[PDB]
Amino acid sequence: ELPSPPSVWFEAEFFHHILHWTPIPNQSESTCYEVALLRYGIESWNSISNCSQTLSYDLTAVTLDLYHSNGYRARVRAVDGSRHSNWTVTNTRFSVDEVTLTVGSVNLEIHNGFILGKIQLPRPKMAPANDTYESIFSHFREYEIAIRKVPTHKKVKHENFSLLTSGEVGEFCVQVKPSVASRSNKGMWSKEECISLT
Amino acid sequence: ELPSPPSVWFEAEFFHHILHWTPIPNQSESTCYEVALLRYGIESWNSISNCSQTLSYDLTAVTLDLYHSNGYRARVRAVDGSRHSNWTVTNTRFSVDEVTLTVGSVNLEIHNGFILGKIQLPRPKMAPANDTYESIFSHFREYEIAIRKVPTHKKVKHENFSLLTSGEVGEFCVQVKPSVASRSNKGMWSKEECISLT
Amino acid sequence: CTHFPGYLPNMLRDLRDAFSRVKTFFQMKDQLDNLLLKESLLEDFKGYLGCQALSEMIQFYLEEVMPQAENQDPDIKAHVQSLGENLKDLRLWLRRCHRKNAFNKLQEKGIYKAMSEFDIFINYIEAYMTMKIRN
Amino acid sequence: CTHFPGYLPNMLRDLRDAFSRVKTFFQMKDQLDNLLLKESLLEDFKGYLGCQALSEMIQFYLEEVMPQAENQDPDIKAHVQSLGENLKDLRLWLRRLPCENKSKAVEQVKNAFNKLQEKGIYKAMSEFDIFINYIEAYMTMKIRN
Amino acid sequence: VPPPENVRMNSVNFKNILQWESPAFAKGQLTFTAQYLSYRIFQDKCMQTTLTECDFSSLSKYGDHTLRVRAEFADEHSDWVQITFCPVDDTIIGPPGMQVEVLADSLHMRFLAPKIENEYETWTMKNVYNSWTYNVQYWQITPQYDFEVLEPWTTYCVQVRGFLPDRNKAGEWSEPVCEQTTH
Amino acid sequence: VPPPENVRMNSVNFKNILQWESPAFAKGQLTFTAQYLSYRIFQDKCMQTTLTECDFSSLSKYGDHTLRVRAEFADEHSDWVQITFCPVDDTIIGPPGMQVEVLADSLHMRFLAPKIENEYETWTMKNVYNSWTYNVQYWQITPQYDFEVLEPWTTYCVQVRGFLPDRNKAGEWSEPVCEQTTH
Repeated sequence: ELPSPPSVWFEAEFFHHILHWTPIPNQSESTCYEVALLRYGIESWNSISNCSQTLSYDLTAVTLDLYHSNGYRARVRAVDGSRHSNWTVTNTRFSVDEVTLTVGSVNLEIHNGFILGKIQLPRPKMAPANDTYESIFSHFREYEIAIRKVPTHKKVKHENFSLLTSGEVGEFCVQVKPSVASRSNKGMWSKEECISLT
Repeated sequence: ELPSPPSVWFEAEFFHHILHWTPIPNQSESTCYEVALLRYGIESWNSISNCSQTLSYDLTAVTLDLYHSNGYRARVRAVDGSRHSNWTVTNTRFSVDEVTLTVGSVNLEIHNGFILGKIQLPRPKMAPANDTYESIFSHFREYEIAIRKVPTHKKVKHENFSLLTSGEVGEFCVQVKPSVASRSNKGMWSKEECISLT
Repeated sequence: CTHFPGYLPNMLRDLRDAFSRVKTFFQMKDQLDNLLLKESLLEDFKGYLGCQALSEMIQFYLEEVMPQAENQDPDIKAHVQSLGENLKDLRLWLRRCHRKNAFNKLQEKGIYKAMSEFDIFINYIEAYMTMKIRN
Repeated sequence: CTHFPGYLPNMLRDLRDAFSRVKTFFQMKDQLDNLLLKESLLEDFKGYLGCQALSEMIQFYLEEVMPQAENQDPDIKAHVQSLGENLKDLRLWLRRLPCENKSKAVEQVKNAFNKLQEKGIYKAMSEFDIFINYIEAYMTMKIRN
Repeated sequence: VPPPENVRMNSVNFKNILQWESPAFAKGQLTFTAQYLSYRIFQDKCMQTTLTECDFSSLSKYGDHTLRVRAEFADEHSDWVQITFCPVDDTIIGPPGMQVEVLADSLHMRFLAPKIENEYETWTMKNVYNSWTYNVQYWQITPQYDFEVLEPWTTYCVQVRGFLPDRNKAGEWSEPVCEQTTH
Repeated sequence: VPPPENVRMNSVNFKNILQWESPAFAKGQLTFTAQYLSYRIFQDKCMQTTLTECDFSSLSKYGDHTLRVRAEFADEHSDWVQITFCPVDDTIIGPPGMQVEVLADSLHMRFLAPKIENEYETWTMKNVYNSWTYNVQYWQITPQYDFEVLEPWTTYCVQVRGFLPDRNKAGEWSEPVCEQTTH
């Protein structure tokens, strides 16, 4: 017989449901891997390919409805030609709270009486563009801003912030990691920002 | 000591709250009776007279609020000058459910094609004239009609009725007894009327 | 409801006139003239949630007071039991009128599922609280 | 409420994050992907009789399932105890909002009776007629509208 | 312990009397109870009557009543037949009466209802059912709003019944009351 | 059965560690319990520990918990002191921290909140408290929304405490956090 997949896990970023999996031990040159998706509310999985040679295959295109839907079930299944191993699947429904969330962009600006920054909320193109992350988490959202000099932290529920550098000078860099006040979802460190006040 | 009053009970027709009590047996020419009243919500009685010598006394003027008010409770104590007996009280609190109902007037008339009857609804002058038999019993009123020849009954919801005598001849007298279908107050046969269709 | 207001007046008539049978006894012995007049029924408990205090009132009478006061004087007890029944008939006329099993189908696995769908329960307490708050 | 709307974010964050500790085990053991998600919560329970049910569901969470799931596997039991705790902490800040706004008079209704136990037995059954007149009082409101 | 059976309960105008034909066999006579769904207590409401048909007219007329019953020997319990009632719906309607005219040249019938056998007060079935409306149907006719007033010598003649608008139901007909036709 | 007494529990910023001063006498050593108001069970937090100082930080933030307890011999129970906690409002406010400036020409203090001892994640008290607002009160000054912005050589200098805007309350003061005056 052939070994089952070593590890099969869900990497669901904001509307980037990129599945990742561990290969079968001692995979052949004839070895291939399946990629699958399933959404909760559906009684059985959905398929992505007869062969993925890659360890992974994005199911986002079918999983575009991941964020709103009741949940998801996904899998990967290595195969070696005629003889096939069994699948390894995610026991736990794939939701946004499993999905490491992220924002769209951040910025830093200096004004006459204060500094300002106005961040962007992830809205992936592949996602159906009428609905964006900014739109689903309407009332509760909360994200930490870290500001450090090039060579300090606060928790915020707003895309925009100002800081002590408002009337100041110096080199300071920022990161934002999102969350939802309702949900403890494990955000992902979003795109960096840094600005000179000098 | 002197005997307390034997029994204190109410004969209250529509808007005639005449308190009644039996007098002490073998009352002296010096005999007198106190009269008292109480309304629920008050912790202690109110007085009406140091002496009432008569067997009975109208409290209507203070009891005008009987219908909206939860009720009333009254009592008597006998007195013979300085020396006074203990009180006798109304065992059953006097509420709206005690008031014997009746109507204001009835009539008999003959038309070209039918008989009719058209009642009037009592409102006494002493009553606060905004309220009348029509006003408290807002939704329900129901009264039996008796029609008899000089030497026959049905239950109706409405102040006006016509009857088999619509095309008939004869001498007929009418009584009306009101009630409230939602209530058990003991109506009384209201004022008589009589007309000959012969 | 099931054309229920055609019955209401007669039911109230049955409650008043049934109560009248024991009134002469309890009203005659309740001599301490306490003035609790149950003011709150219409002036309170209105809107929506307060109402259920009256359903609790019904159950209060039927269980709390009926079988204790029934033995409070034992010789004449049908007069109070028939009154409790005559209000229970109205409670039953509330259940039908204006005022889980599929889980219990699988006991052995619902124990897991009920404690794995708790995050979605949170998401929904959030969802319908966000309705219950605006309006 | 008692600044309940000031706390609304923290209570749900803590319930979801408290749930997260046992989620791996519970979602791992409920592998048959059954689609019972207690959906009716948002889609239903409107009206006085219906609205309280969602709360009954709350009581199911705090009481029915939490303290059984705590011992169903004992090694991780703080994680389910935290589920009972995190639903009592929300219910208690609820009712204190027509979905749960309560009324305290209904206890003046009963205790003032129990004040004189031997005699309140009588008075509660001497004030019955006024009880009739108030049940009728809101009957003629609930009928007109 | 041969139990009584073949229950027939006749609720015409709320006289809720049952009949089971209590058996006179050796094990079929000894004590039995008719417990009810009291508001809460669930008490007993008749002792042993050689006739199984204890009256239960006391039961209320608008709710529902469980008829939990048992039968037993001193050392053995017999079978029972729990018919749940809801006398308002689960009942028969009596045959109407009438107030009747004697005039040949024009007949009339004032209609009259069955009366409940209430020991304490007096009631008429019309009182209980709020939308009551008689139906007279004979050689179809339907009564006027309340009463009937006013051919060849035909012996096909009146019968009258109760009727209900939405719970279309019929009491036994008042068929015996034939009418006198005339020249 | 001389019971333990003089409990003093400092829950400043929700660090709920208790101490009941368990008695070391001959009849004061034997088993004791620290029951809590569990969701349903109403279970014991922990088994008899000769040292009374059992932690109770485990209690949730926003609700309340009774601390019903006992101590006992094989045949007798020693008395106990059931203090119910409601840590959000039944607590002390820890002393906030701060990041402080050294520049002579302008002082600064950025306020930082106290932290709950959450083993699993990293938290700030502001999640629990909604109206948080630092107060610096020393020889009065008062902080801006999060941090304070904007002297002769005076040794009277900053002190800071936790504060809540509407339940105005004070943490331990940061009297230690002195400020640098300058020419």
